[PDB]
Amino acid sequence: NEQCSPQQRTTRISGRDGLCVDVYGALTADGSRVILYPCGQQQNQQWTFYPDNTIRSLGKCLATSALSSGSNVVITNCDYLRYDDGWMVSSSGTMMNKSSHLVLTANAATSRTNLTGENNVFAAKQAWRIGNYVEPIVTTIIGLRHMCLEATDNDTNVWLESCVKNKTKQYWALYSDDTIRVNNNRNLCVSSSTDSSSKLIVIRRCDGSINQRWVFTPQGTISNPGYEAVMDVAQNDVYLKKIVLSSATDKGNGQQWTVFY
Amino acid sequence: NLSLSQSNFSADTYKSFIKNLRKQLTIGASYGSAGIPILKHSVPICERFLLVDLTNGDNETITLAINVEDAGFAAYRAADRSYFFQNAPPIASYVIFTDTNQNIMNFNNTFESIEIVGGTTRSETPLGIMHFEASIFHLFVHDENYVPTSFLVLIQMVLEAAKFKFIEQKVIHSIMDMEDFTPGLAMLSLEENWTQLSLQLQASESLNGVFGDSVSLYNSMDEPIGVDSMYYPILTANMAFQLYQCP
Ligand SMILES: *[C@@H]1O[C@H](CO)[C@@H](O[C@@H]2O[C@H](CO)[C@@H](O)[C@H](O)[C@H]2NC(C)=O)[C@H](O)[C@H]1NC(C)=O
Ligand SMILES: OC[C@H]1O[C@@H](O[C@H]2[C@H](O)[C@@H](O)[C@H](O)O[C@@H]2CO)[C@H](O)[C@@H](O)[C@H]1O
Ligand SMILES: *[C@@H]1O[C@H](CO)[C@@H](O)[C@H](O)[C@H]1NC(C)=O
Repeated sequence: NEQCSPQQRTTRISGRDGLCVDVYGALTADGSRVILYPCGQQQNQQWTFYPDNTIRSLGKCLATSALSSGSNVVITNCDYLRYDDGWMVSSSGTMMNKSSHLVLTANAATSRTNLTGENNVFAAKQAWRIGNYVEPIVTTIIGLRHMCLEATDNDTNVWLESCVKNKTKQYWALYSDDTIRVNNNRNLCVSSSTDSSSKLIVIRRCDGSINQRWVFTPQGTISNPGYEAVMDVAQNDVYLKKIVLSSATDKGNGQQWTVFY
Repeated sequence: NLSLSQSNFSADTYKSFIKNLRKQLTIGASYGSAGIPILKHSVPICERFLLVDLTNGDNETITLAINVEDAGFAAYRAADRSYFFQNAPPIASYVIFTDTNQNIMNFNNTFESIEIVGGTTRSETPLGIMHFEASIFHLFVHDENYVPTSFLVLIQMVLEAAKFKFIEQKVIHSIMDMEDFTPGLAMLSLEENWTQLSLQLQASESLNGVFGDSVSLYNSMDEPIGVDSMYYPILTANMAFQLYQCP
């Protein structure tokens, strides 16, 4: 069978604020930088993946421009990577240079923002959705006692309420930067505590930070890889109206969650 | 055997049944980069079936034989009569429900063979506790008018729910709302593509989590969503286990 070993595939890459990985003005030359840009069908946002561990747009390979942090990510000649191990992509969508360990990062959220190789801190700005469907997935998030998450107190807080179908604030838009956003107001994000004294999960303006990166794991948890912890219901009691970040434990079902779209 | 009586059929109980069903199917499962279990393969016929008991409003039970390799029904027992599909493994006859009066149904366990013979699609077959119970009865007496429709219902509510958390959650909503539903495009597209998604997701190892070909999974608004990689929450936090495909 030669369908188990597919030789290539062309697709887009989306990330911070749902903007796409884009080589600036379709420039051919080696070292031509790569940026955030609003998503479209143009040839310079098409990324073709290969068993070579390469990611190609305009017949040229995506690559970091320095061993140090802070330098641009570029496109260049694929002949120059002749004995290079290339890119590796984690389950959570962290695109990493295998040699330097630098990770694709968008240090701002606006159009024409230079993309750089930086050190991985598991931020939202370092999370990426490889795939043609770049849109936010509008969904409900069901948890303990079959209840839906709901944005509350003027989109500042979040806890469990009983699932009402029409209800606006129970719907969440899942972005390509691993962020869980309010569907009615997509400037706002689900965020872990900024205060050290609290472990309470709250809603804040999106800022590309570690606190707002969320992975929906196959084992049914909602993981924040930076803080090595998962969303949990407080004291496994939904009526306490508090969702908290906790170390992963099979004691209880407060750390089990479903996506329903 | 793992059981689900309609006399004790809550959201909590249903979920516990489905959770345990997954666990038992994923014993000895292999694991890829996605972290979603892959079912066993080349399983000797003697160990290839998992028995599950479903009881109706009369305290009368059917025992279904689930092929552990693909999570489909090979046969079922009722009192001292057993009934096999044609496409069920040829040696299954000699291994399960051995001390019964065995029959071979005149069709295959696929939805296409069932819909052809039954004369009705999944789209026009309501689902729910009321229908779950009715299907167990009709399979127990084996009224052939209803046998095909009864498999549409039970395959979807047991096996396709085990496969997909979305489908599991469709049934949970129905339990708590006390209201029937006919499967939408979202549900049917997951049933359609379970086989294909298993292939692409295992081939994806080759291309850093990227598919060989896209798979259209519809949402509840009937908008298709292309899934051409492992980086979609609607695949990753939905598909519970997958069919073996690639070494
Ligand atoms: C990953 O980064 C490593 C180091 O940052 C790159 O390997 C170097 O490439 C330069 C060109 O910029 C060569 O002249 C050096 O000899 C290489 N040095 C090392 C440390 O091997 C590699 O190009 C990058 N790969 C990708 C695909 O990004
Ligand atoms: O500005 C980024 C944007 O460039 C577009 O390409 C432009 C380019 O900006 C301009 O300098 C050149 O003269 O014309 C090009 C074609 O309109 C790309 O279409 C887009 O993908 C971004 O890269
Ligand atoms: C049943 O499956 C077999 C292969 O196992 C196939 O040849 C046949 O066409 C299928 N359908 C029917 C109605 O027999």
